[PDB]
Amino acid sequence: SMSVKKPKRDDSKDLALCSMILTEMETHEDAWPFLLPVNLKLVPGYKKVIKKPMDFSTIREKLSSGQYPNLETFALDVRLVFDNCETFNEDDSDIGRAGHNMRKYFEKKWTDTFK
Repeated sequence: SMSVKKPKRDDSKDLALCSMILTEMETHEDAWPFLLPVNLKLVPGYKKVIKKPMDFSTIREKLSSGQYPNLETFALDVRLVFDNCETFNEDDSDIGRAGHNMRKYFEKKWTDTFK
């Protein structure tokens, strides 16, 4: 509350560490469905159904340009990529499986880096 603060958690490396995680997600072999924005002209249904499209390239640009206020807003956009993927893709599809694998991969790096 006013003039009463918990001890300061060191956040000065969060930017570099989120960039490293994002690099690792970018270079994973199952990243291919997620590297670029879904082409809303060419993929029927996507525009209407997925209210907030997100992809690794968009996260990378947001990261590079100071559009994440803190590490949690970064994790929200990563998770949004996977939540969108589950909304639109059957679990038993290559892209559906890619999404589950990438989410697992991300969540472990997140825990090992920050928890």
